[PDB]
This record gives sequence, structure tokens and C-alpha cells, in this order.
Amino acid sequence: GPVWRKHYITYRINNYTPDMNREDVDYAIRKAFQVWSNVTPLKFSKINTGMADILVVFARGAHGDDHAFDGKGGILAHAFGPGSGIGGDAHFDEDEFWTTHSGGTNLFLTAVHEIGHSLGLGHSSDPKAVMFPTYKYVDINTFRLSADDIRGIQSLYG
Ligand SMILES: [Ca+2]
Ligand SMILES: [Ca+2]
Ligand SMILES: [Ca+2]
Ligand SMILES: [Zn+2]
Ligand SMILES: [Zn+2]
Repeated sequence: GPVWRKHYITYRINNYTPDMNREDVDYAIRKAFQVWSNVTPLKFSKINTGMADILVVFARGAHGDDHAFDGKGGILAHAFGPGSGIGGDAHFDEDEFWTTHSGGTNLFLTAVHEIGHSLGLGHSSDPKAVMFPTYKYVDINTFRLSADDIRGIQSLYG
């Protein structure tokens, strides 16, 4: 499928969930980009104005794309594959309760998976994989990409 054809990719946090401290959102998203930068030639920078490649949005219900959120539970987040405009953009359902920990829905773990999609990855059938379709909490300290994820992103970049 489509991939970014450049090595420097920008993101921009369009708005912040009131569920968390600002700095914890910055840090969760940062760390999630770091997971993918560790295993590709990509570099990610946060920008604050202008157009970024990857816009990070917290939104609820119908939010102007053709993919409405469904209130609490069900769909947690989604993201569009690489491309201009909405391409790359990662959207997080505000009707979830985002956290740094095991409570509600972990921002970090979720953003690692959605970013995988922003990068062009689809879903893995391996329950060990971060690209597995279902959200499973794991200790954010114990977190690793599976062989399958690494293999999938390396078939796309690097
Ligand atoms: Ca975009
Ligand atoms: Ca939802
Ligand atoms: Ca919320
Ligand atoms: Zn959306
Ligand atoms: Zn997914």
C-alpha cells in the first residue's frame, strides 16, 4: 500500500484531550513515534503551526471524515494511511478515557498502533503484535514490538 516517500515526517497535536495533563499527551505521542523511529529511517518532529504530515486529533462522534466515532468503547481511534491532506492523520475517540496507565484506555499503546497505520501498516493476526486489531493493555514499561510488526514496517521502509 502507500508509504511516505521522505525521511523527515512532522506531526502536529491539533487539540488535547482534557483526560490527561498536556505534557503527558506530548510524552505519550512522542514515545509512540519513537517506537517506529527505532526500527526505520524515519525522523519525526512535533510542529506547532502550519500543516504537518500527521495531524493528531481528539474528536467524538461525527467529526468530518466519513468515519464517525461511536461513544465510549467500540472503536478507540483510527488513522489514515500515507498521503496528502487527511492521509496520515490519526484520530482518537474523545468518548474514551485516555491515560498514562492501566486505567481507561492507554494513549501510548493506542498511538503506537494508529501511527503504524499512519505509516502504511494494516492489521496483524498475531495477538503478540502491536498491529493486532484488538486493544490489550500491557505494562507500558514491558512494551515491545513483535517480530511481526518489525517485519511489517521493514517491508515498507528501510
Ligand atoms: Ca495528513
Ligand atoms: Ca468509541
Ligand atoms: Ca475523554
Ligand atoms: Zn476520524
Ligand atoms: Zn488498527
